[PDB]
Amino acid sequence: VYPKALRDEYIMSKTLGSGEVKLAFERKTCKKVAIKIISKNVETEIEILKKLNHPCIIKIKNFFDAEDYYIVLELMEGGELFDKVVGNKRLKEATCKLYFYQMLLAVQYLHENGIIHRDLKPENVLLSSQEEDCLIKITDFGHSKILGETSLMRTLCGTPTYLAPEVLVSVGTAGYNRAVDCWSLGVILFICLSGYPPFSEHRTQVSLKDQITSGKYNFIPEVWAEVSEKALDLVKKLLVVDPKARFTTEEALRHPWLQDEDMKRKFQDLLSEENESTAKPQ
Amino acid sequence: VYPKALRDEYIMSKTLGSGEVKLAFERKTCKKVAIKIISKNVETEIEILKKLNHPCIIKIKNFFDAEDYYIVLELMEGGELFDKVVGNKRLKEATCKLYFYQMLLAVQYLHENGIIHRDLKPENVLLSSQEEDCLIKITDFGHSKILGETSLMRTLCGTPTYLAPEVLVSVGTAGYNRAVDCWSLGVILFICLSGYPPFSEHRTQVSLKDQITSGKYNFIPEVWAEVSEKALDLVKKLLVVDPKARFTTEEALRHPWLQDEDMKRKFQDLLSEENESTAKPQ
Ligand SMILES: C/C(=N\NC1=NCCN1)c1ccc(NC(=O)Nc2ccc(/C(C)=N/NC3=NCCN3)cc2)cc1
Ligand SMILES: C/C(=N\NC1=NCCN1)c1ccc(NC(=O)Nc2ccc(/C(C)=N/NC3=NCCN3)cc2)cc1
Repeated sequence: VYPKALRDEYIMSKTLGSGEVKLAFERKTCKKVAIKIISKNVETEIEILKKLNHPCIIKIKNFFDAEDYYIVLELMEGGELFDKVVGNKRLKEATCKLYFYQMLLAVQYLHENGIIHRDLKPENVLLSSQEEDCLIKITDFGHSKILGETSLMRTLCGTPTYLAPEVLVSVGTAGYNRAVDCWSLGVILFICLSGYPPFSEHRTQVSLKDQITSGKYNFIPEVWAEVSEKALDLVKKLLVVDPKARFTTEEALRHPWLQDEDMKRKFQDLLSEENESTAKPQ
Repeated sequence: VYPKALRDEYIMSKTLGSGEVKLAFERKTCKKVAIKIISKNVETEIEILKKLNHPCIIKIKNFFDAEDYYIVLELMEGGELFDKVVGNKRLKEATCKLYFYQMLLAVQYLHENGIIHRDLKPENVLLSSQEEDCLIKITDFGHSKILGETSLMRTLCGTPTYLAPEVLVSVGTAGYNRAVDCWSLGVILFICLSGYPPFSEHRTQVSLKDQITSGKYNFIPEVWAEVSEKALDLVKKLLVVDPKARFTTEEALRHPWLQDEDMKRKFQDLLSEENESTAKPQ
């Protein structure tokens, strides 16, 4: 059964997806919520999500630590982005841009606040409505990590008389862990624009691993002919194998493909619609 | 002042070294102890040290979490190994071997139990008496780390469709973090045998960093002429720059230099002397 403290505040309803996500109604307000059930690092995910405040990142409404974990969240009526890209379905380039812009803003906000998501995937991008133009929110912070003062920094404060060479070599590449999120964004954007994954074991002899470490994405010219050169250019700068040369979220946001004032206006318009609100002075 | 709970059990006395280490007497037994004062990860060090049971690893007797941290430990009357190797003083090769054998046993025991020390240095090797033949104990677990289930293992359980190349590349070298302890042991052994450090900014133009990552130790043939070829051979196998080719503690313990039954008998003899005891059946 559901725990009593949850039943106290919420009436539970039908499954929305699957881990498992259920529809519920908050008794106090009679408004719909979603309740993620995680069968029994969740404490950390909760703590991370409670501190973050961004319109493209999902907010926690409540939490119950019972026989399983129950996380109450805002209901995202559009479901998962995954459902929009399966079956080689693909979005209009304009829609890809709106969604990707928001993903970039979200991930930029995470990285500024010392958080790496580490599991960015279409399944973890939720749409706020069934309309094609809508807000997206990033979810599922179960693999996420907090950037802080490292043991490396502490190690490098002394003289390395006794220090191993591999530690000194790792200084070259440290502090670029956040770049794994930009690679994922790149893969997501590729999928959204083309309707197929860049690295896959479908109709090829190269191993998935070897595809990825070489950076050799599967390019099918006629799927891409309809897509703009600027869109593909950005994809190329995100799917760079060297994490230090890979585009950051800031660099992606400055890319020509995202200098689209129509898209940006539509995003601001959707934000205003969402928000309610409170009177202001002057 | 000292905290009341400490004063309750112990009478405090003179400084033994410096962090700071004081002599004290346990009131109950009238026997000497050492009290490490760490001015305000210690919780973890305590938890690690409480679980470990080896004659060459220092034991915690008591702990007080007051305005500073106070860790009560067995008194090691010989002091630090550092004091035996400063001023280009060097130990008899036979004594180096006895001490190094014990360090190896200690570090082997740590690695079998999923602990890496990460700060092995002459300062953290304590001698049990002022006699040249004595027991040693490794101390100071403030930088130590617990090997466990990694985020890498979890990441590799799914299909890496969205996974970044650098993660896949790091699989090649993961799980060799323990090898930094073997490099330190190598540096320690070098110092003990020769009376000088292998990597240093003394009378050279090569940077310390460049000395270490190239593995080019400073070899002065006439300091070493008196040292056996087998001793130096082991040093060479520990100061290997590739962490995967570096000798492990097991490989070091199988090295010809440590197949010395006289040395091993002396170690067992010193162990028996230390222990007291309890009657046994049959
Ligand atoms: C509108 C909709 N579907 N529409 C359709 N379906 C049925 C009938 N109509 C919908 C379907 C699924 C979701 N899922 C969701 O929000 N999921 C979600 C999952 C996980 C998390 C979090 C924070 N997970 N964290 C966690 N996962 C593993 C370990 N950490 C947040 C939201 C939201 C909406
Ligand atoms: C016999 C002796 N000196 N003799 C001589 N001197 C004066 C008069 N005669 C002596 C001197 C110093 C020590 N130190 C010691 O045990 N130190 C010790 C230090 C730290 C720790 C630990 C567990 N530290 N952990 C901690 N350090 C930093 C963060 N974590 C344990 C033992 C022991 C014995």
